[PDB]
Amino acid sequence: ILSHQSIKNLLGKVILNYSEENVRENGYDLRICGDKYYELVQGAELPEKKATLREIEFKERAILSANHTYLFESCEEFNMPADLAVLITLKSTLARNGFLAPPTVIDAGYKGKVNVAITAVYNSSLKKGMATHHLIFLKLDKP
Amino acid sequence: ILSHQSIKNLLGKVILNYSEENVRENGYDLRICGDKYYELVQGAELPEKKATLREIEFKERAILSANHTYLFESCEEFNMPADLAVLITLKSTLARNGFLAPPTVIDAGYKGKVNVAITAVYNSSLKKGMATHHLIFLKLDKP
Amino acid sequence: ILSHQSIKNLLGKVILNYSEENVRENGYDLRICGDKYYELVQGAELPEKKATLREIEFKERAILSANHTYLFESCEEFNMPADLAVLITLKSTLARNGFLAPPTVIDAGYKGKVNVAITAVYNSSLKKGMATHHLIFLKLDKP
Repeated sequence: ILSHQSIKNLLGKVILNYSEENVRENGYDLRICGDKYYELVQGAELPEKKATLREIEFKERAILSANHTYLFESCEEFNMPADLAVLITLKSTLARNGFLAPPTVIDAGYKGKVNVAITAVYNSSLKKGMATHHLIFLKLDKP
Repeated sequence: ILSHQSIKNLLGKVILNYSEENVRENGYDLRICGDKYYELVQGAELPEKKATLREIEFKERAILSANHTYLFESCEEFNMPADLAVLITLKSTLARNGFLAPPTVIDAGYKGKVNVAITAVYNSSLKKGMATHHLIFLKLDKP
Repeated sequence: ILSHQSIKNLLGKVILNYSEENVRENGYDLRICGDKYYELVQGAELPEKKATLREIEFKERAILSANHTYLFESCEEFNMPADLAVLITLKSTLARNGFLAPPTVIDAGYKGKVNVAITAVYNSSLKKGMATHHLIFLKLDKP
């Protein structure tokens, strides 16, 4: 796992559209952005049928209804080298305040922004541009 | 974490009943199989009382009700060395399509198939034999 | 990640108020304890407004209502070094028995007990002092 300093060298290269203060002791705190966010409104029948999304204008605050999953576009764009992978964990503040999210991975070689799924246990809200996820960088044994 | 190459040499030895296609850039995608799957219908009173399960025939597609947790047996059987461990994360497609799952680990020394717990946020379904989880291989500092 | 023996050497200094039996093959099993636990009753409006908590006496068992998130104080107190971090995952028994928890991390330098959030999918209960989470220790590339 990469330390605060090692992650700092990734800014502008591996992690684009970053925020310096978001580089933590041992990870980077991903933020949610975008002109819009999405609310899943009808279940998926995988793998053939994806869930039905309701598009919502992401103004200053995203309003979430209890028992619904929402998709957010990350502020950050990623350019993963075949040498690194990232474990996406949830920021503790979100976990302790009633938000759910499963663990997922940004695989080596991945390019682009990432869309994260946050499920609201209660009617609640998340501020646009706030940090929601704690990224842990893992190095592959072989590229 | 083991790369695609390292995981490939695990097939037939550490990962049985596998699919060569499921070996990813830095992980193996576990699949759900079995003649049956289970639905939790009554809550647990841990550790003394486990949750009450309803057994359901796993035909070709497993139907899930919103706000219920389901147990699926993996197609893959594991034979973990005292030198390796596995972090079970959720496949992104499942996360983004309204399925929840907590992070868990297959510890060194573990033998057998794994029963994974997927919680449905919406009435939905998952195809029998489809990939649902993204396995990351962790090597112990000492066997 | 750190192995069983490596975790034993952390008892008394990195992991306080521990239980020897809770040291596993490749992790430490955190326990829930404390005079009381908390039920989230009203959603959060992050980051400005945290979720509204209801304080509940934690006697011998913690009774949880379906679709509610609860905060538990860990028995264990941590004193993380500058080159060690912990990935908090859920014990498989809790996952398979209908309890949800998102992945979170105890960062290098962190000092104190941790409050974990468990979301109940069903009306259920958890015994005071029982193991709920499986801690995986990660070493930083640089302190």
